[PDB]
Amino acid sequence: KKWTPPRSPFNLVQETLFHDPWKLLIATIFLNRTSGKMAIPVLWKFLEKYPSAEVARTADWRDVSELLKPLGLYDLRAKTIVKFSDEYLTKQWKYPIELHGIGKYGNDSYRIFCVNEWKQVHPEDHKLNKYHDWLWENHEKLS
DNA sequence: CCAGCGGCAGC
DNA sequence: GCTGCGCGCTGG
Ligand code: NA
Repeated sequence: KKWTPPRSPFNLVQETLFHDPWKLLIATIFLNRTSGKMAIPVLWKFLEKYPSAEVARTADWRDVSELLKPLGLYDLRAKTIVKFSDEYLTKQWKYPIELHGIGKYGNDSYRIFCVNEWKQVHPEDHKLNKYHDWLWENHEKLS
């Protein structure tokens, strides 16, 4: 009875990343004011070089920024990713909105995909809303 | 060819 | 409430 969020016709990247809350949350950061068409290909390159919060928190942010260059917001998000990964591992938190760089959208993603709290979430992100409305409409069918 | 636009911190 | 951050996709 582990929480496994169902695959949707929308194929949000969160659907494949929920096993690793850090990776899911990094994905939300990559999608800040960035089309998924650009962000997600670069996300795989980032995760090949920085596969865990454990190593990402030790990274030189200037190296992360180089990798993020084609996405825009590269210095901002490089610094965010290092600090976020540090807090992810060393701060006691219940919801990741408590962590630097995660706001309502990343937190809503976590509460739908990483824990079984989707019924309490009220997303404002259009992609999250499509998944969330679809869950509400189909949850009794999927049990 | 070109302007609009796809979260979060912090003040 | 507001601003800084930034690239490339996209519609026409
Ligand atoms: Na936060």
